[PDB]
Amino acid sequence: ASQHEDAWKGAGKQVGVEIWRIQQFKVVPVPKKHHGSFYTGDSYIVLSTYHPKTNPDKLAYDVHFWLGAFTTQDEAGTAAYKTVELDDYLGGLPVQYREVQGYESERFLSLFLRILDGGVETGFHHVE
Amino acid sequence: TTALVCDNGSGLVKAGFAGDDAPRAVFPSIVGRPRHQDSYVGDEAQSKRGILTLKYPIEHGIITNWDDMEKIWHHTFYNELRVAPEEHPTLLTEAPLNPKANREKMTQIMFETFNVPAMYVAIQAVLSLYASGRTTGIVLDSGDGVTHNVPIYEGYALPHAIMRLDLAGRDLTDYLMKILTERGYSFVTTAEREIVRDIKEKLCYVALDFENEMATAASSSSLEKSYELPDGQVITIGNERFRCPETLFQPSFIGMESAGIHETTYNSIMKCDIDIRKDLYANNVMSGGTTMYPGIADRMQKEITALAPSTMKIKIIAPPERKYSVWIGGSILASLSTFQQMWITKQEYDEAGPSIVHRKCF
Ligand SMILES: C=C1[C@@H](C)[C@H]2[C@H](Cc3ccccc3)NC(=O)[C@]23[C@H](OC(C)=O)/C=C/[C@@](C)(O)C(=O)[C@@H](C)C/C=C/[C@H]3[C@@H]1O
Ligand SMILES: Nc1ncnc2c1ncn2[C@@H]1O[C@H](COP(=O)(O)OP(=O)(O)O)[C@@H](O)[C@H]1O
Ligand SMILES: [Ca+2]
Ligand SMILES: [Ca+2]
Ligand SMILES: [Mg+2]
Repeated sequence: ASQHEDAWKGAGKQVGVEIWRIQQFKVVPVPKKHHGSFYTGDSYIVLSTYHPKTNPDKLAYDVHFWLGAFTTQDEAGTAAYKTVELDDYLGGLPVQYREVQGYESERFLSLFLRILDGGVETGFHHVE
Repeated sequence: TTALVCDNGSGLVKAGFAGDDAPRAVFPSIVGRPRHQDSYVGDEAQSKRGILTLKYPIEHGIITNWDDMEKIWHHTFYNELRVAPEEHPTLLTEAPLNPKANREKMTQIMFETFNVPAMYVAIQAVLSLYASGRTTGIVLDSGDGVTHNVPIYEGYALPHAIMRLDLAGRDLTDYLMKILTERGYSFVTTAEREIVRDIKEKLCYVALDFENEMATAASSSSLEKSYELPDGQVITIGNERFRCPETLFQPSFIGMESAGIHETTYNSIMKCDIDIRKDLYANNVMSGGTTMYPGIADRMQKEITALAPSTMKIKIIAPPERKYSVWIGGSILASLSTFQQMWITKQEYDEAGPSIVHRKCF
């Protein structure tokens, strides 16, 4: 069921950080060169793959969704839903973290942090 | 192909199109027939309730008149949204802990009568949490029929901890009718119920300290408000302003032995695993029209603080748009291709029948 989201294909296969941005309801990869820079107007999903203490050859997961101070409701809500989807894609193993701009957890801060002005346009059609 | 989102409330239909930021059709979930022994639906029935008796096909979140509910759905599709339902995958909503026949029959009518190509039934409180941009928290949803508490962890409702109370907006309207009648007025009929519902929405509030407010109301007229009835008479409302929603915290005001909404929230959190309770207390999300009373968030903050451990961090989130949070959460989810992948198709219904809703939804 999560198999119908192309963005998850190949995710979480090695230790590291993978990042997607919500863009008009779609999950769009963020190129590695930009990891750590977040548009204040947008919402993101950050998958941290690491080796657990219990076995240095296995993989565990923290999944953070990051909500910019000016992100719109469609973007934050998509980021939440798709975080659950990615968690399910990885068998429920990821631990979820909600990160709000300026309130990021110690865990999130430890992955890197630059905040960029603006962001992509909302996916909502505004009803007048 | 655009999906429809229809949040059938006990009091109001909220319907519209996936990807819109608000429902384009919002109207009373009512059917009106001549008060003197044809039928009218929605705003038009409300417009001339002067010669109609009004009936709600949904009571306490449950469809109790399936013939009239079909009329409501037909009106939503053909007269309000003006769409052909056979062309639109449709997202519906439901309060938790309903009798299983309700969503079975919703599924049957949608496919057999309206011939929708696909549909899905989502729990209302869960849609509201996602609309708030959260996967963990506890939702208090209170509309016209049901108050429900749903704790949600990593995106999934925790059904063992859900609390439900068949006390919500319509019971508060009825109680205002009663206590206003005790002030010398007379509000009894179904049309007069709609007048008092408007008084409630415009003038009621939740007192931070009920006993103190009751004493303030007796000491002077400072809390009184005036209201113009449809016939021109102007009435005055006093402590009824806050006695009416006090019922949410003291259900014995209408003879109910149930816990109030602060206690049901606390009880719901306490049914959850200890290690997630701090995140639930810090993420109490309110949704629905009966959470719109001025003062309710502050009162909930105070009452939960008194129930919780003394150091517990408690936060009430009260989105200004929370009369539409369920709908908006649905509009977001129905805009995602992978969510629609999970919907029941007409073919699956043809082969499996109404039981299909339990396999694909709940
Ligand atoms: C909006 C709803 C669904 C999309 C599910 C959603 C989790 C989810 C998120 C993304 C992709 C798949 C699943 N969160 C829930 O509580 C649901 C989810 O439903 C399913 C099928 O996943 C939860 C199911 C249970 C068993 O935990 C329930 O609480 C059940 C009784 C009620 C159903 C709840 C579902 C809700 O209506
Ligand atoms: N400002 C308000 N104060 C108090 N109650 C309100 C307010 N606005 C709406 N309501 C009540 O909320 C209920 C409708 O809210 P809604 O969430 O649409 O319910 P439902 O989903 O059951 O139709 C009605 O009881 C209505 O009177
Ligand atoms: Ca944006
Ligand atoms: Ca998980
Ligand atoms: Mg509702």
